[PDB]
Amino acid sequence: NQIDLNVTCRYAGVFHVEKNGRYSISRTEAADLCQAFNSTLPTMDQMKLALSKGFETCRYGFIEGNVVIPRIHPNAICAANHTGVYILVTSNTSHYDTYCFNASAPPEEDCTSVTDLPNSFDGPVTITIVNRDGTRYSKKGEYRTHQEDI
Ligand SMILES: Cc1cc(C(=O)N(C(C)C)C2CC2)no1
Repeated sequence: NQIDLNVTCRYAGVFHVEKNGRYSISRTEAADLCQAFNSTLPTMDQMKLALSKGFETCRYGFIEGNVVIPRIHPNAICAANHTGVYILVTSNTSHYDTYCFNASAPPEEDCTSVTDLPNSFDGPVTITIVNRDGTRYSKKGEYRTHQEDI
C-alpha cells in the first residue's frame, strides 16, 4: 500500500507534485494532497509570481480554478510551444498532476529537497516523497478525505 509523490523545487512557495509517475490526481484529491504539505492550490497570481522567479514544468496540474502548465522557454511538446501560465482549455478527462503553494517557503527559488509531509493524518499507506535528486522521505499515513479518490 504505497504512493510515490515526485516533488520539485519551490518558487515563491509554489511546487509541482506528480503522483505515481502518471496523471492520476482528481481536483478533490489535489486539495487534500496540498493540505498534507500545509499548502493550498495556488491562485493564478501566486502561480504567475512563481513563473517569474524561474518555475516551469512540462506537466498539466491543478491550480485554483484551472489546470495549467507554467512555461518559460518555448518547447513544441510542452503546452504547444507557449510561454507564460498556459491554461488547458479542452480535455475529455479529469485527472492531472497538482501544483501546491506553501506560504512559509522562501520567497524566490528554493531548490533544497523536501524532507517532510507535515500534515498527513493517520492511515495505512506508505507515502514516499521523491525529490528530483532522488533523495526520499517516507511516512505511513493518509491524506485523501474523499472515498472515491481511494
Ligand atoms: C521542514 C521542511 C520543509 C519542507 C518542504 O520543502 N516543504 C515544501 C514542500 C513547501 C514543506 C511542506 C514541508 N521539508 O521539510
